[PDB]
Amino acid sequence: MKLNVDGLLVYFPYDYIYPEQFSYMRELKRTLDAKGHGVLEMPSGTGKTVSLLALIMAYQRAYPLEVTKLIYCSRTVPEIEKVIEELRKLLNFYEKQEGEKLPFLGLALSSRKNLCIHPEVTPLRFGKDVDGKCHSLTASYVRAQYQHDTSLPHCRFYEEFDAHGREVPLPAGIYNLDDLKALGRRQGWCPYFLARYSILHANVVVYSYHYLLDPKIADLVSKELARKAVVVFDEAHNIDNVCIDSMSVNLTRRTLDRCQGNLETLQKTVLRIKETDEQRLRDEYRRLVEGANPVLPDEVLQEAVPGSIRTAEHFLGFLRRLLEYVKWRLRVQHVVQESPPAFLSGLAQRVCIQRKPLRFCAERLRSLLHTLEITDLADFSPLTLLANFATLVSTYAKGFTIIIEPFDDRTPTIANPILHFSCMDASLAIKPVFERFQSVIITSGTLSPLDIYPKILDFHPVTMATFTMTLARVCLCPMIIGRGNDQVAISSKFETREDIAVIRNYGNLLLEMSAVVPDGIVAFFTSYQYMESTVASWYEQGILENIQRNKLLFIETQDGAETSVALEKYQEACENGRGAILLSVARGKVSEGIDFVHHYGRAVIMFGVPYVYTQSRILKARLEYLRDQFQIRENDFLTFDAMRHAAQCVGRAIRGKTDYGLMVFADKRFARGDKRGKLPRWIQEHLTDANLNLTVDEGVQVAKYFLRQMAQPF
Amino acid sequence: SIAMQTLKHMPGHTSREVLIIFSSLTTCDPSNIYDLIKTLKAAKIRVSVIGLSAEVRVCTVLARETGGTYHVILDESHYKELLTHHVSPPPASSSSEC
Amino acid sequence: MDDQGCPRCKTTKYRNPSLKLMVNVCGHTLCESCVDLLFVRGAGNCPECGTPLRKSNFRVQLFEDPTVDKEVEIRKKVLKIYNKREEDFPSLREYNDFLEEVEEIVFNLTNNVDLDNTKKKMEIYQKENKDVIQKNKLKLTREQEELEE
Ligand code: SF4
Ligand SMILES: [Zn+2]
Ligand SMILES: [Zn+2]
Repeated sequence: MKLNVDGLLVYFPYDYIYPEQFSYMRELKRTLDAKGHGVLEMPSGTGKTVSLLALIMAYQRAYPLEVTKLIYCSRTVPEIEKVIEELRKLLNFYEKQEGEKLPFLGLALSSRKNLCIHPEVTPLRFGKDVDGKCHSLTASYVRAQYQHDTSLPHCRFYEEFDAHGREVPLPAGIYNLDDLKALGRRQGWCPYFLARYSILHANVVVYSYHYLLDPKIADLVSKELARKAVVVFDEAHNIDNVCIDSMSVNLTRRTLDRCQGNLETLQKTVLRIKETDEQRLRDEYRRLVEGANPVLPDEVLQEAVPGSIRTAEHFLGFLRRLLEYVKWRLRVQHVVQESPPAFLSGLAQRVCIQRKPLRFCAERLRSLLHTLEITDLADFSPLTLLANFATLVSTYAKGFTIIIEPFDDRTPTIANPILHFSCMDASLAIKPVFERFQSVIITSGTLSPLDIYPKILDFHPVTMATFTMTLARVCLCPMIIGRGNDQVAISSKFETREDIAVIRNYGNLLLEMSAVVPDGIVAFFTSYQYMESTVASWYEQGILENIQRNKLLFIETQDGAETSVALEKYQEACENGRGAILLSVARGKVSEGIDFVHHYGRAVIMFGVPYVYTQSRILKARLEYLRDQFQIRENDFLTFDAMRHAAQCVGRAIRGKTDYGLMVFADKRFARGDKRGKLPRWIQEHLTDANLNLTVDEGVQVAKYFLRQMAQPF
Repeated sequence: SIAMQTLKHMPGHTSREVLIIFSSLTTCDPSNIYDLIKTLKAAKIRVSVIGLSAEVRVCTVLARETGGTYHVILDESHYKELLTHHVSPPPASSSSEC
Repeated sequence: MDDQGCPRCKTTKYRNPSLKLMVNVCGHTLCESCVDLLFVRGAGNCPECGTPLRKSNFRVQLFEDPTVDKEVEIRKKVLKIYNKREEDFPSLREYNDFLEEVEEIVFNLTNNVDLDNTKKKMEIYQKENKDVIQKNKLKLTREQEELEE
């Protein structure tokens, strides 16, 4: 299937493409031709990947100099595996068409914990542990000692990789993570480091955001080599939250105590090092005078001089002083306090800690800790986190804020206070990506309206188009139910949350919808506490028992183990004729991680508009700062955060292969024009005024009729 | 299982067929039905479900794997058509023997 | 306030946390109810150590670490010296070399004998007090006032 696109001719593996695919390809080609960053939305969970990859490959063939390589990022490794599968299929199709191999390379990066071949680190699954063990095995000290070949466990894979892969790079091919593990085992090399080197000469590289956003690890692999590369973020509508998380650092009392203990161990190790080997490790002082990774981005990062901290004892005392200041500032009991610049000024005044020497604290920590030949960085990780916070605060506070919480939420009195350093704008941390890369395409599904995104992230978009899925059959028939059998408002307001009548309306709607809907249904609440209250009310009444009789019921919990077990049983229930009703939370990690396909989550129920609690002070900074700068109304941003989350958690049923399914929102709030307008275009256009505010019974009847229509073949 | 018990001793030449008029989408069974699907395929018993007001996934896989056809009632008139169509003998496939 | 209690009288530290540490030349934890007990007898003597104090050597502090108390007080005194701004020296190394010497002086004063430090500080006094100490001392108020607003 060769498509004569306006720009050029583009190959395509599958037989047919919908008109929305034509629109997507033409808009994407327009953006690439303009060579300017832009944002676009496409409904389908699958199909967008293949269309995007095919268009990018064809554009690379036409203008190889224009685009050096493609950097395609996905939320999670299980998801990016499907992307690499799609890319492998596309490459096989193109190779068959051409009749011969071409110099094209495509690979996926992942954590050493996810992929590795060392038996010692295999049993351990905790990421910091894998990082520390690998650092110990690959340490420059361990490398030098391996040169001596003394009796000590040395990781042969990295040494063999240094010997061979340095000389010879991999010719070409596509390697999934699992297949790359096998390749590393066969060749006695690192599946991780081999891909890391291939990044220098790779046409396509795929990895999650935290490999491309956080300055600590993103920069090293996203160096200026890709000066003009097509960087693409997929389903990255929750990009602001992750970009903020890449900067926010949380300091707790337990973490601070662990830091103090680690610092004591550091002092003891320094004394032992002084008595054992002093001159050779003191040479570090000379190289320092000449002049865990830094959290400072490219331009913000500075390397002039370490500062007044030039020796191990001096640096240790500096950390002692700063840790004492943080300890006392956290121990203070008072209302939540915000102080972005005042915190730095007060630190400098109270404990005599100048911001310039504080700036290089984390970098000097890395160097000095390397000198100590520690067993691993896992033990001292809390100290490195505190150092990253210490350097960040001295680095900048213009678009940041230090929040102190002596008392935690959900606890009238708790002896574990927490100090947050949550950011307020993601533009600060995502600026390097936009500036360095010629164009970035934020391709997303279920995207809340694009107009806000340029305001939140400071960039000038080239194209702003919303693509609506078009099929010969109406795959999706969304509806909103606001009126119950009692013709009573069913809004899940904070003041209306306690309403037993509203809870009863929700329970009856779920009962009837489970009675009619086929096997497999997922209901998303607004919070764990609200879900528990509704479940308890239904349990006190007889509605819950009737729901249990009609279909099996499963519930989500904060604990990941129970969540995984419940979802595993839910899948089997969906396969069998019992069916299942999975209650979950919109913010729950399960909602974002899981993907619902044919005969999975057939009818997506949304109980109440997803709104975060109006007491969490972090969102207060994040929101009022957005009001002050970029001029976004607080209500506007709050409703945007609700609609984007709802679209994220309701857009799964249309994953791909044209699998029918209905999305019912049991809240009259969605019927409001603002919510409908902010809803994604593809869902909204299907939505109509006739079914906008159906009663519970009317919604059930129309759902039954729509399921009848979708049951029959094409 | 009852149908299989009765049809197991039936002659090989005759075509053993089952038409499940499914009404309630739920299926509470003592044992997993996917295992029974294997025995049904081994015994070459055609099973063609006719669902009512539901596109049941387990019955969809049952029908397509066992060789039967799956349908859902659009209305009473279409129900008449479905059953009248099922009246006629089904074509013999490769697994079928005479 | 998180400390288990005073080495001698660990009752207030449990009943109420209002008491705050009192810094001394001994770099030595003390509590007000215990400061009265020191005033009654000795009048400026550490109970266990017996370190003499001119007038009670008492000042309010809220840092549980006595080493941090001593280090912070010594740094407060030292900052009065070597307060010249960085831009006064065009040399790249000299920006932080003098700060290195300053912190070395602080660590020296914390534990080792301070006689050499005092003699050196007299030497730096004779030169700095003329221009640099006065100028930076006067400019401290200006810069602090501008920074506060
Ligand atoms: S050096 Fe390679 S093989 Fe050894 S632990 Fe690290 S990633 Fe695994
Ligand atoms: Zn006392
Ligand atoms: Zn004492």
